[PDB]
Amino acid sequence: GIVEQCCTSICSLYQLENYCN
Amino acid sequence: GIVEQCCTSICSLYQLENYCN
Amino acid sequence: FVNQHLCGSHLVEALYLVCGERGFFYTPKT
Amino acid sequence: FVNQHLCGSHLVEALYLVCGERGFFYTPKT
Ligand code: NA
Repeated sequence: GIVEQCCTSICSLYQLENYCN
Repeated sequence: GIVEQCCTSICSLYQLENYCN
Repeated sequence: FVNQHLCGSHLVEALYLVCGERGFFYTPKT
Repeated sequence: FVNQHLCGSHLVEALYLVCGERGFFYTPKT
């Protein structure tokens, strides 16, 4: 999930935007 | 929605918790 | 912190603190 | 601000800024 992708590893815009409504 | 209940009017715990997963 | 007007990042922050490990949804256009 | 490690409130803040009027969901236990 987001924590694995953005906290434990380096985040990306690409990943963040997957969690926008 | 949440903005109406918590930003434009005074928020509550009760209201906030309705938006927890 | 919760019984006040909470807007923008302030509201997000309150959700984060209250909801904890549950997480939350922020859907301002509702 | 986005191409870094972002945890906790820092991650929530990034979501808030990126997603704007769309809003977002924060579901840390996934
Ligand atoms: Na959601």
